[PDB]
Amino acid sequence: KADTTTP
Amino acid sequence: SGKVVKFSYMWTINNFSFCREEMGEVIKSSTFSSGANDKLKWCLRVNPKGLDEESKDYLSLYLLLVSCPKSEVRAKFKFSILNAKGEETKAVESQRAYRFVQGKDWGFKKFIRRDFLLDEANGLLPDDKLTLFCEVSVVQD
Repeated sequence: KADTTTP
Repeated sequence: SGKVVKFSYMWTINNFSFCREEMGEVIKSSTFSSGANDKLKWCLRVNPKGLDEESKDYLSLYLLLVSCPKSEVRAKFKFSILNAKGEETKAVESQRAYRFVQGKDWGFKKFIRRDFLLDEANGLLPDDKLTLFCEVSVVQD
């Protein structure tokens, strides 16, 4: 699944 | 009206095998948008040698919302690489919609193996050009 580099 | 807005963006990086970015460094695309009246601006950001230690063997690829939205933004997205014929290959899809605020990114730290990409037999770096493809589907409240 997708990830993010911010909260 | 909340009508779903679909659009595609493509970006060619020259001399990709010679990019000097190391792990965690970023290449940024230009901004892009739909053909509607909202004028949300987006961009792509790519880590040629991975986001972090976990993805060190991968190209990492993210979609970011650049502009200031007037209401909540939820978007689905899909990334792929174009071969020399312009055909989409090695596609990876969000499947679900994700919430974007200004500055928020969503993507795949392990989008594609760097060693697979660099192998000329796979045809993903014609003339050492990397052409990335993104389709975005966005709904605004």
